[PDB]
Amino acid sequence: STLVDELESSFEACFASLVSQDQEEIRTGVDQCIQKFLDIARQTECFFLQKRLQLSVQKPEQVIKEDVSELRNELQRKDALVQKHLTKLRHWQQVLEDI
Amino acid sequence: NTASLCRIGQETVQDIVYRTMEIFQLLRNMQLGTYQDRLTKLQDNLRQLSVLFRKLRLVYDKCNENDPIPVEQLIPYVESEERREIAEVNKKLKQKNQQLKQIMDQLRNLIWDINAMLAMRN
Amino acid sequence: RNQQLRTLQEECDRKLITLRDEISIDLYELEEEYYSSSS
Amino acid sequence: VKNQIISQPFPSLQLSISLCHSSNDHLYVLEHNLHLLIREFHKQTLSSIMMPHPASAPFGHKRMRL
Repeated sequence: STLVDELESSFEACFASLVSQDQEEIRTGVDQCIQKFLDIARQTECFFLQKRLQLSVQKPEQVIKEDVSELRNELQRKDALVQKHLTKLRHWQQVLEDI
Repeated sequence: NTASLCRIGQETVQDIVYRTMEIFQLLRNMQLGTYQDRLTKLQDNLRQLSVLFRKLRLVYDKCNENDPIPVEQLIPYVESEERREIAEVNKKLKQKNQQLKQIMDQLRNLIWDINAMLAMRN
Repeated sequence: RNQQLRTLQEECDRKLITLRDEISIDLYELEEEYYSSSS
Repeated sequence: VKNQIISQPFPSLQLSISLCHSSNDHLYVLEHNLHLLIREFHKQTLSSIMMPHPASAPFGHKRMRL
């Protein structure tokens, strides 16, 4: 129940051999803990993707809003890059003028 | 909104696994002042990971609050002002990308000319 | 005369090489931004 | 022809080298490299590589001695 909590429990189970009071015991325990951990991680990602798919088919204006936001960040990032580059160009023109 | 909350929730699970991998690498390297520095890095990583778990439970509850259509009905087998906003920003960064291409071409040509002229001086 | 002209040539070439390296780093940033643009 | 050399390196391409004498599209890189090429061609004759460090050794390039 509530895949978050299974993720938390499995993550705490990854450390159970260290926090208490040779090789093959460690190996099989590590393999089983890490495999259950990654399996519940993939199930959580699958849940988020299914919910995003249902939103993208039912309420498509939200997707367009996120695209608007990402294109605006692309614009601002491009202008920041060109401004830094332009300041470096003007500094190099002032350097190369002085030979 | 919520269809970006799903993206953030995916990114949290992608970050948790990567952060556990970095934790296990820190525990791999720790050899019995840099002792204390590795202690601080370990405790800070564990703090950020607990923050990520709390954020993940928040995002799970938010997306699970806000389904009438079951999946596998959503795949296509064979047999309004926001659109104008999209077209506006698309035209805007079309022009921005073409100007960036001109800047990039002139930088490429200047680098190539510098290397050719300096290669021939020897 | 020869030694003075050699020193001027070496100053010009050091300036050009440093210019090329800085321009190359800027070109790397611009290439990443332009090619990874969504459009 | 008189002061103009025309070559066709690639079939769609035409390269033209012309000596413009003023007597009172241009690529600078090839002109600059032309000057440096003829400068190296001069300096090959006046090189210190022709000098034989062994006094008895006659003359000529160093690797041709080697």
